Amino acid sequence: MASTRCKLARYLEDLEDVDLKKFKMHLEDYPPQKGCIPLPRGQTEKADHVDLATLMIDFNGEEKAWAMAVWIFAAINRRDLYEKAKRDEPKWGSDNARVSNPTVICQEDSIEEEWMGLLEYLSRISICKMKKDYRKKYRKYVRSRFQCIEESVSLNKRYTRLRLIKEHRSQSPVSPIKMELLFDPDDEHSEPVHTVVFQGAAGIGKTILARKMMLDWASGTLYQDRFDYLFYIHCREVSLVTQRSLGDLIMSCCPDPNPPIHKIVRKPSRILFLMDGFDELQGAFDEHIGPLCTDWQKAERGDILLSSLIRKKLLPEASLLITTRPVALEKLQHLLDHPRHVEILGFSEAKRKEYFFKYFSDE
Amino acid sequence: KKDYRKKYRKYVRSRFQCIEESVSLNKRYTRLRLIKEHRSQSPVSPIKMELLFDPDDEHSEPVHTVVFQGAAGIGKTILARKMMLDWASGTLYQDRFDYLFYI
Amino acid sequence: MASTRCKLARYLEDLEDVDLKKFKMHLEDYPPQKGCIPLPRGQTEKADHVDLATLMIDFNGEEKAWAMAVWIFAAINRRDLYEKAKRDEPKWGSDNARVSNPTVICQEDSIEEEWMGLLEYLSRISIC
Amino acid sequence: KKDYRKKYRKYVRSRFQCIEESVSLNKRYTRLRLIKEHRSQSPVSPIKMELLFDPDDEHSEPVHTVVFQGAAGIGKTILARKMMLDWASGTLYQDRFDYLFYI
Ligand SMILES: CC(C)(O)c1coc(S(=O)(=O)NC(=O)Nc2c3c(cc4c2CCC4)CCC3)c1
Ligand SMILES: CC(C)(O)c1coc(S(=O)(=O)NC(=O)Nc2c3c(cc4c2CCC4)CCC3)c1
Ligand SMILES: CC(C)(O)c1coc(S(=O)(=O)NC(=O)Nc2c3c(cc4c2CCC4)CCC3)c1
Ligand SMILES: Nc1ncnc2c1ncn2[C@@H]1O[C@H](COP(=O)(O)OP(=O)(O)O)[C@@H](O)[C@H]1O
Ligand SMILES: Nc1ncnc2c1ncn2[C@@H]1O[C@H](COP(=O)(O)OP(=O)(O)O)[C@@H](O)[C@H]1O
Ligand SMILES: Nc1ncnc2c1ncn2[C@@H]1O[C@H](COP(=O)(O)OP(=O)(O)O)[C@@H](O)[C@H]1O
Repeated sequence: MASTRCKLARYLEDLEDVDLKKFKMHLEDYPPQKGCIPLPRGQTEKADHVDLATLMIDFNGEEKAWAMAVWIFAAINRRDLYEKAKRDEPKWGSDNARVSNPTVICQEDSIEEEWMGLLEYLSRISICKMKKDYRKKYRKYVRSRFQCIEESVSLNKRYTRLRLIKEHRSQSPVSPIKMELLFDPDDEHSEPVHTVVFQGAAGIGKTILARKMMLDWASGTLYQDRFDYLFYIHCREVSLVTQRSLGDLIMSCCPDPNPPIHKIVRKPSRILFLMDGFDELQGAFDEHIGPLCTDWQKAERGDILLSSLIRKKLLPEASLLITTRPVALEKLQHLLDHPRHVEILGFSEAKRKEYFFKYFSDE
Repeated sequence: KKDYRKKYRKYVRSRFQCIEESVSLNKRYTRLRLIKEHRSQSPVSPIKMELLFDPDDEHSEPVHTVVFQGAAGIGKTILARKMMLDWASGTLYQDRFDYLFYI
Repeated sequence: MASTRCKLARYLEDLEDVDLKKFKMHLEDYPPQKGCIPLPRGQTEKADHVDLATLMIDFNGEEKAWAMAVWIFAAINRRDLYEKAKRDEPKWGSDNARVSNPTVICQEDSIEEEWMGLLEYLSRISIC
Repeated sequence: KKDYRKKYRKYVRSRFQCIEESVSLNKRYTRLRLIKEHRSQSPVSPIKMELLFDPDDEHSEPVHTVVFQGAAGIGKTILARKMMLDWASGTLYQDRFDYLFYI
């Protein structure tokens, strides 16, 4: 009963020659954002099976070495060894002494996929690092501000897959791109594109759509999970001469007593601002106002802050979504280039009845 | 996986015993006859418990429907309770199959 | 000037151990220039200086093996080795190899047939 | 494996001592003579403790039966208690063998 190094050596002894060569490449070339360290080519190539297991533990420690072995097994299509290592990770845990009262924890619950997953995050120091603290909080917070009055108590039940004919380039493919990859361009085309705009008549529901679009992705919900953050901002509160910074604008969404904005200032183009209603903007607004803004934290004028944000000169990679009234387009269209115009339409004949299916309680 | 398993198993297991005659069931097993209709247009293959759902070589991998024909009072109601009781502890039954639903 | 392998082996000896590790990594990761095939990781790491020079010649040929070394020396920043490789251009004759049955990439390959006898008669005049 | 081991060992160990003459047994060992009948149709191989069950080169790997012949009062009853007491602590005895059953 020694295992670990010996358990790993046993799987490695099951690799065919071709499999071993590839397993070793992967070790030597291990992808660099796991909290894992690749292994040197000399020692790796030279190592027999038991020595390779020892080398993996010496370089990365037990738990990471095991994770690396599992990933590589999948990668070289040895799914047998992938499933065997996955089922025999806390399998020596069953053959472990109770030691009477648990000094910290019994540790019996490690086979559970959620618990194994927790252990995988736990010792990551990179996946564990602060990723977890940044995620769950933001998600649940953005989620609980749109329900539970004691009519706005159910929203997804009131969905409809509202029409989304996205303006084909104004000088035939369908590509409705309603939710999945709506921001994404066609083949290449424009990878760093960030601006999308929705055109709909007054009262269509473009204000409703943003609340729904938030509510969808505010649980992951197979939405753009490859995108990290979304920022809802309706311009009812936003006004002129406010002289408030983006952080003040940001903290408006979630008033954190300890604003982590220094960590929100991370990975541009990984964060999306959902601006809502240009019509809501009340007051004068020069689309080409003289003074220019580039400072993120400076207390700047409300329209000026938007001016930089709309021009994206501040936060050059930040994505933007702007529900706009068609009549007010010429102001922003002259202001900003390459806008992903999206025409949104109301319910059809049958859909109108289907709305009453959502609404009414009796035939 | 652990939370999905142990619970379902013990639950499906404790609804068929411990009155204070239905207190022992596996003791009342018998390996009841199981001649599975050969295709209606010789191999034995009783397939009583192991791979009873499984076809022959390939044949039909995604097959899902099996039906038992027996006279009224044979014990087909009893068999399901036994077949549940068998696999409700793994018991070297189709452990390569995850869940069973008695109705 | 009979063997380029020996000259390549001497240059491998000149390489520092860190430079040799970089040289092995570069040989394994060699880019596709002049139809040159990169050495497999296991062979490069296990081979000593003499063996690696032989393996470089066996993999592509003496001329390509020397050319790969000159590029690798520049890549590993071994300027003295890179200058020496540019300074010395060995003759492409060949070193001693235990290829009694000749082998070529084509399926037909080569044999110990009449070709050998003809080559021997052509190169062997006085001894016999 | 751990739950099966320690328990069995200490248990088989504490039933042969500590009265308040049978209080020391290994001290009363002696390496008693063990001439194992050569096949009844010269090698020494006393095989007193190590590989006493083990055959010669191959010969009979799955052999299981060994029998001790001794006069009445020799100590064959004592030997089993000692042989248990030896291996009941591993004691570089047949640790490649898992369990022993005294009866
Ligand atoms: C094409 C053009 C210029 O006429 C146009 C495009 O969008 C607008 S708008 O003014 O901003 N939005 C609306 O008018 N919405 C609306 C409509 C009707 C009735 C009602 C509403 C709102 C509640 C009642 C009839 C059709 C449009 C105008
Ligand atoms: C072949 C055909 C059509 O006759 C047939 C096939 O299955 C049935 S059935 O009606 O549904 N089941 C029974 O009849 N079971 C039964 C039988 C006997 C006695 C008793 C019972 C139940 C308790 C007493 C004698 C043989 C059958 C009919
Ligand atoms: C060879 C044959 C047939 O005579 C034989 C082989 O073993 C036995 S036996 O009967 O079962 N065992 C004994 O007799 N033990 C014994 C002996 C002596 C004295 C005493 C004892 C027991 C205490 C006193 C003298 C020699 C033997 C008989
Ligand atoms: N998808 C939808 N399902 C049901 N009702 C909707 C939907 N979209 C909009 N509405 C209706 O529109 C009203 C709000 O419209 P709003 O979002 O303000 O349109 P706009 O933003 O174009 O003015 C709500 O009363 C709601 O009943
Ligand atoms: N394998 C069996 N062993 C003992 N008794 C059985 C067995 N199968 C059925 N029985 C008897 O049959 C009765 C229930 O039969 P049931 O399952 O209702 O048959 P069916 O479902 O064909 O009507 C029970 O009283 C039981 O005693
Ligand atoms: N190895 C030994 N050392 C000391 N005394 C022994 C030994 N073997 C047997 N005896 C003595 O023999 C007696 C028990 O003999 P027993 O094992 O019953 O022989 P058998 O089993 O042949 O009848 C004890 O009183 C003990 O003193």
